[PDB]
Amino acid sequence: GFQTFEGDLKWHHHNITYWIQNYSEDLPRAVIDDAFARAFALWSAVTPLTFTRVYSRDADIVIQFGVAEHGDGYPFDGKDGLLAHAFPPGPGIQGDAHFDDDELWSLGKGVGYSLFLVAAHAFGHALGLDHSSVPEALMYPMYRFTEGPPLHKDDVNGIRHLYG
Amino acid sequence: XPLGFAAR
Ligand SMILES: [Ca+2]
Ligand SMILES: [Ca+2]
Ligand SMILES: [Sr+2]
Ligand SMILES: [Zn+2]
Ligand SMILES: [Zn+2]
Repeated sequence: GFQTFEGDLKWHHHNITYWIQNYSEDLPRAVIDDAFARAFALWSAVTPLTFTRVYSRDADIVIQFGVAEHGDGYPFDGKDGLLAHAFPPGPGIQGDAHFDDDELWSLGKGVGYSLFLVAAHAFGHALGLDHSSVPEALMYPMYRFTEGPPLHKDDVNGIRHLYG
Repeated sequence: XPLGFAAR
């Protein structure tokens, strides 16, 4: 459409802040908190960025669970299909990460979608990454569960082109 | 816009 983003689509400070605005009821709150921390930890290991949880909408990355139309004009679609979406770094809505609350959120081996894997993917965008055409990359646009390490060369290559 | 992640 006609919407444009502001800026070069990467962060220009090293301490990225995030706000968990709400929760899926599917997992305990602390388990969700840790799943997000673990997803952020994948990227903090390979970049000069730190990720700091804050408690207001002042945050660079605002995390929200939503159903259907949830405030940004890009509605979720109910069970399955679209699982989450994320906006590239920048001001305002930029940087944000939303998860479809109509999904059953699980962690590995759970019968639903892995919150950990989905968050790792979404946060990739929230740091500036596009989709990959490499099927085994984390940034591949289609969810496939796996227990093996999520990051592949293509992902680290993308992130390093952004942050060094 | 955002980029979306899709299931099978
Ligand atoms: Ca969905
Ligand atoms: Ca749910
Ligand atoms: Sr933001
Ligand atoms: Zn959204
Ligand atoms: Zn994506």
